[PDB]
Amino acid sequence: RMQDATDTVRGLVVELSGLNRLIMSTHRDLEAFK
Amino acid sequence: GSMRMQDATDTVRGLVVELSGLNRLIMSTHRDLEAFK
Amino acid sequence: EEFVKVRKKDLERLTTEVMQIRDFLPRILNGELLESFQKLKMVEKNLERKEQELEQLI
Amino acid sequence: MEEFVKVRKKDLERLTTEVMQIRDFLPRILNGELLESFQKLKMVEKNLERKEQELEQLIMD
Repeated sequence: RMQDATDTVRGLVVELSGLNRLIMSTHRDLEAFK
Repeated sequence: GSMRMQDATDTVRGLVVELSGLNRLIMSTHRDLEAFK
Repeated sequence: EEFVKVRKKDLERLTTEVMQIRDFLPRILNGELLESFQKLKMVEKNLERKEQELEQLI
Repeated sequence: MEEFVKVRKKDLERLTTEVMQIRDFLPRILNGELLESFQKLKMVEKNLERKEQELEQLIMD
């Protein structure tokens, strides 16, 4: 039986989604300063 | 069975390359700031 | 909600790279970047102020 | 052969989307401008220190 790695991938999406929030908020902070 | 799954391995391989390069940028930038501060 | 297949080792590589971003990105992207930009504008204005102050005194 | 695992197609598409957004925006923060700002801050701090020490050593009142 082929293993189902869907839940692993869903966890990576949650992780990268949070990292993208941090990137966007940091970028907008530096954008607003200058 | 008669129906088979699409192989998305090459897509994943491209993502690995993308993220590997982003990690190179993170590590180099972090070390630059580390070396100065 | 169909499935695709991926070589197990390649998905393992992807997980490793994602976890490295998790590990180190917050050690750069934090409040210290904006703080550095703000402090620089503050000290620059204080320098120019004290430069003119010393000029009017000597 | 090397073993396969299976993943719901739509969840892999989401992962791709998130990876590409990092690609798009991370280099617009991580570049030489961060280090340059820290280097510039340390330089002006020393020049302000040396300008305050000149005012402190001056007898003017």
